Amino acid sequence: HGSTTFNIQDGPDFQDRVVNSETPVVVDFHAQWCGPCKILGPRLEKMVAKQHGKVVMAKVDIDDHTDLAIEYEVSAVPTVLAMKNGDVVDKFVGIKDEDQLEAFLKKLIG
Amino acid sequence: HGSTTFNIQDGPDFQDRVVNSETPVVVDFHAQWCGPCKILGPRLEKMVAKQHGKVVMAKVDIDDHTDLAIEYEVSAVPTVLAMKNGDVVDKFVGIKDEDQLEAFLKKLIG
Repeated sequence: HGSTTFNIQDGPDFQDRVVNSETPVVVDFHAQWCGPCKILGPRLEKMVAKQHGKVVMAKVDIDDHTDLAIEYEVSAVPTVLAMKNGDVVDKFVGIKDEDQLEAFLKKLIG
Repeated sequence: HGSTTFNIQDGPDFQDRVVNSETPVVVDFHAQWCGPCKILGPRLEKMVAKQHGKVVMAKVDIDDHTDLAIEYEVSAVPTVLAMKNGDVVDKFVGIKDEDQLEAFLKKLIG
């Protein structure tokens, strides 16, 4: 559990690493068929990594974990949710650039 | 099978019932998390049924067919591809009303 960026493995994993997270979390719902996801994912991953634990990034492949997509009412990908204390606190859909992501993260982190 | 409307189960089933179809095929990419698909899928499936074999409908659960969404560059649902002798000949994304679907089918069937 050393990495601030990680693939969600299953329901349990989500509940532990995300719902029960002591730090703010960005949840990236993505799939291999989603082109914009292929740019956004790594861009967000890099920016989260640089925060060294002030925020974590939980990646959820909606093919592998379609239940989590249903639960969180995903309607397209990429969808990124900001979560804190188990609640959804912010959300965007689609690609964002580095400036936009940086703003998103600072708002979440404080 | 006897039905003009069906679920694609796997890769071979797509080769047999779509790529090797002797009739024109409408291929409906949907997902369990997609609200609009709940409207479109049934609407289209009924209209297809009514043609009693002049066209067939291959339903593709995107999340069970990453491969096919990759191949046909499906990045959202619903997406519907019209296909004939192995190739894409028309496409739409999102819901369509009955008039629209009629036109789409007439254009494909002739």
